[PDB]
Amino acid sequence: RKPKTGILMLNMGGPETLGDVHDFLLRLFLDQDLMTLPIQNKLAPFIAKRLTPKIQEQYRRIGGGSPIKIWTSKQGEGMVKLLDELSPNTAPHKYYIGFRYVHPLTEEAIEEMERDGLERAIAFTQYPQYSCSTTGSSLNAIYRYYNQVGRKPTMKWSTIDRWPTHHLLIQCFADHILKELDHFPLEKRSEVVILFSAHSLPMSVVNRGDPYPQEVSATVQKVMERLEYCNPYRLVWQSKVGPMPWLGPQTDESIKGLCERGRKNILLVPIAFTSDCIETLYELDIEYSQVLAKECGVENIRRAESLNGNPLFSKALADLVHSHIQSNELCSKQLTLSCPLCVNPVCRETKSFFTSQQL
Amino acid sequence: RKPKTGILMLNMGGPETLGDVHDFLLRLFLDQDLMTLPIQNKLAPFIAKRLTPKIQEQYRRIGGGSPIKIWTSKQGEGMVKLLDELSPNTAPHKYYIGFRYVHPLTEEAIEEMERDGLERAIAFTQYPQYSCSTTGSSLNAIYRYYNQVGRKPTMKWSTIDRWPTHHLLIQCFADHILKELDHFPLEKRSEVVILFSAHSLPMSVVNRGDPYPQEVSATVQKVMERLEYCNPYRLVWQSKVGPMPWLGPQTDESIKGLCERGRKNILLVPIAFTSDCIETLYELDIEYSQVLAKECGVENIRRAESLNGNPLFSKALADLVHSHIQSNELCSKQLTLSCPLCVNPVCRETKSFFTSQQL
Ligand SMILES: C[C@H](CCC(=O)O)[C@H]1CC[C@H]2[C@@H]3[C@H](O)C[C@@H]4C[C@H](O)CC[C@]4(C)[C@H]3C[C@H](O)[C@]12C
Ligand SMILES: C[C@H](CCC(=O)O)[C@H]1CC[C@H]2[C@@H]3[C@H](O)C[C@@H]4C[C@H](O)CC[C@]4(C)[C@H]3C[C@H](O)[C@]12C
Ligand SMILES: C[C@H](CCC(=O)O)[C@H]1CC[C@H]2[C@@H]3[C@H](O)C[C@@H]4C[C@H](O)CC[C@]4(C)[C@H]3C[C@H](O)[C@]12C
Ligand SMILES: C[C@H](CCC(=O)O)[C@H]1CC[C@H]2[C@@H]3[C@H](O)C[C@@H]4C[C@H](O)CC[C@]4(C)[C@H]3C[C@H](O)[C@]12C
Ligand SMILES: C[C@H](CCC(=O)O)[C@H]1CC[C@H]2[C@@H]3[C@H](O)C[C@@H]4C[C@H](O)CC[C@]4(C)[C@H]3C[C@H](O)[C@]12C
Ligand SMILES: C[C@H](CCC(=O)O)[C@H]1CC[C@H]2[C@@H]3[C@H](O)C[C@@H]4C[C@H](O)CC[C@]4(C)[C@H]3C[C@H](O)[C@]12C
Ligand code: FES
Ligand code: FES
Repeated sequence: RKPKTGILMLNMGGPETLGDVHDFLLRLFLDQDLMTLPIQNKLAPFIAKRLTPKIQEQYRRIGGGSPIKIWTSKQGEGMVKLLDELSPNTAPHKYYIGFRYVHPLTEEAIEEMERDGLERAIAFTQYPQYSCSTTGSSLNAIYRYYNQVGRKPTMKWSTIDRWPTHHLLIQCFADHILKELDHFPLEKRSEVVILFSAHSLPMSVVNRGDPYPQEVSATVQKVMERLEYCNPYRLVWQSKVGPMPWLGPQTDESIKGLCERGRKNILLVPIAFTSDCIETLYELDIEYSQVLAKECGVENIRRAESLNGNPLFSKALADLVHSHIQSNELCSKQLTLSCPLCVNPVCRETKSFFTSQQL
Repeated sequence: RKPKTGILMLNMGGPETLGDVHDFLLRLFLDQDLMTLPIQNKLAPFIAKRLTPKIQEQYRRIGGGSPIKIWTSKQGEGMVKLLDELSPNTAPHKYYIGFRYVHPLTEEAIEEMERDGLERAIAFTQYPQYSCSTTGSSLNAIYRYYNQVGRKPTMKWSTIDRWPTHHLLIQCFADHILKELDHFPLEKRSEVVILFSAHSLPMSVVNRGDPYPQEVSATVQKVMERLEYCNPYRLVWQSKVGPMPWLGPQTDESIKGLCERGRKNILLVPIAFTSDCIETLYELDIEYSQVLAKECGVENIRRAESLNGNPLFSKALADLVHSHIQSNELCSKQLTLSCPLCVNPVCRETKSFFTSQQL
């Protein structure tokens, strides 16, 4: 009955209520792995306070908070139930949520796992495609926790640091895309253009060698092959903020561009998220699909449902862990190679932390 | 006996001798599809002249000329030999080379195809990954040829505008990668880091929605899957020129970056080319693998052999054409969707030229 194998589900997380917004932003602006700011300890809390109002408003517009925890929990539960049957030898299994900027924090999760006296610990990022700013930071967090708690782990660690083309993940996306195409007016099904939308990155991060763009592109190709290229598409990027150069084309500008050129039936696909979040419920659904779409005279714009509670996604999670345990993988081969132009000394240390694990 | 089906092999081409360098550049700077310059008719010849000496020197350093035509010819021959046996209904088959900036020019080829009284004409781009500046411009040249010659085609046209993941193309790359790995000292085989190198694009082109990046990424993923992720990798871009922002990371900077970070065994892979060219024999082999490599302290840097005369590549070409004929494809579904921010009015017209083709 005592938990044996723990599955740490890593994700950035999102504020559950409006009151959680400020601290969310604060923890984020204090993360060196994500950004280096002048007098950061002073500006971090300041920027957080000045952005809180506007960000609280965005969450109010979607109902008052982020559903990430809810969806993550349901996905974890399904995953566990399947693992206890798939791998009796490693059962019982228990999932732990390790959010990067909100409770339960990555550090609180690890602390709970250590107290539960697990034998095996698996860092399972929830970002199918790897980015040093997301999965990397989350993995860095695990290494720093021990390096700071002044004591070696009491569990055997390993990590599933990426999984951009897992067949069940691809199937989930393909299934959701198809059912959504069925929602368009019959007369426009074939005319529908698919815009796969992933989170954009500043060009400064892309240019240092971030793995993200290339992996996201792989997921896209995999999904389209499964769809037998029934509709034309383009991979675009959303969430750019600030005046600096980011990887484009931008999702909003692409939507507007398509309309001005006669392609008024668009299908958006949140290809790099596993559940609804502010990026889908507000940015894509309200900001672009309601406001922008109107001004551009779109005829039909829809978004494929987020993976959320699809039972197939949980199976995907279970299959990944199961196959990870069976192969004795400590981490992907990809993690053993840091960005050619990486300037963060912790990246190499985090890699070694995992590649060096006993077992 | 007389040719029935003609396969137009499209490629930019390269100057065969140092003397061909000037006109090569001249034709290129005069292509509106590739770039728009102020007083272009006056500047094109001027720029061509000022770059000629440096570019001629580059070709001198690799032996005095570009091997693109020789390799294209051999590949076309193998393709035809196979098609005459694979698709008897469409035989005899004949291949025609349509270089965009050197003889035989795309226009000269079409002219010859007409004169041969072919029944079927297939525009077969030799760029597996689609870019509006390469395949797009080449397809644009075909539409413009008829629109300016004031006459409708006398052959039924169609196009294989892309093939980033054809399984035989993938095996060819995977095969050349493996045998190149066998050339590294055994002790360092597993330490080898793979740098897939593709031609970079200016961000202005990337941001308007160019299909290139995403498709190149697909080829990389497929190849790595076939290699079962034996070595870690990163997709980088070469050939940036000028001071404007281009899509990185840059191949030269990545090589240098890897070295100063302790990864001194590098394998370069020209993932977006089908034969050797100045980009491989000079840029990668001399500029990077000899000069840059020396100054950086590399232990071992090699480059997977270009597809060139590999019989499997010819097979790939033949099967692509075969399947294309069997399915009645006029063009890919992707060609029916122009870039969201396309500003070239001819792109839409070229697309219609193919989608509206009789039969
Ligand atoms: C200089 C630094 C960016 C450094 C870099 O990576 O080049 C930027 C990032 C966020 C900026 C701050 C945020 O925009 C918040 C404030 C905005 C005000 O207009 C100036 C002060 C202000 C406090 C800015 C100071 C400075 O320009 C910051 C700190
Ligand atoms: C740009 C960066 C990712 C960089 C990278 O991948 O290298 C992402 C990670 C988390 C993001 C931030 C978080 O989502 C929190 C804020 C969300 C707001 O909608 C925009 C500002 C906001 C402050 C975001 C700015 C930017 O998009 C961040 C900082
Ligand atoms: C827009 C916001 C400041 C808002 C404000 O002044 O109220 C600032 C604060 C910190 C900034 C980020 C950090 O400077 C880190 C990154 C710096 C890059 O040059 C752009 C992306 C980058 C991710 C920035 C995006 C954006 O401009 C941020 C998120
Ligand atoms: C202005 C234009 C780029 C416009 C654009 O992309 O927005 C650039 C493209 C190529 C440039 C030219 C080429 O670099 C060749 C010449 C270089 C000299 O240093 C200036 C004149 C010169 C003749 C340049 C004039 C101008 O800056 C040009 C014509
Ligand atoms: C940048 C452009 C592709 C743009 C795009 O994909 O949109 C490519 C296509 C052909 C290229 C040019 C041709 O290769 C001819 C020249 C080759 C030299 O090594 C650099 C200058 C040179 C003049 C190249 C400049 C640039 O890289 C070009 C113009
Ligand atoms: C470098 C070369 C001029 C060389 C010279 O004057 O000696 C110039 C001439 C035309 C330029 C190109 C054209 O301006 C078209 C493109 C403009 C984009 O802003 C950069 C890429 C882009 C493809 C340019 C690359 C490069 O700067 C070129 C090729
Ligand atoms: S920034 Fe990518 S490994 Fe360090
Ligand atoms: S520039 Fe891409 S279709 Fe016109």
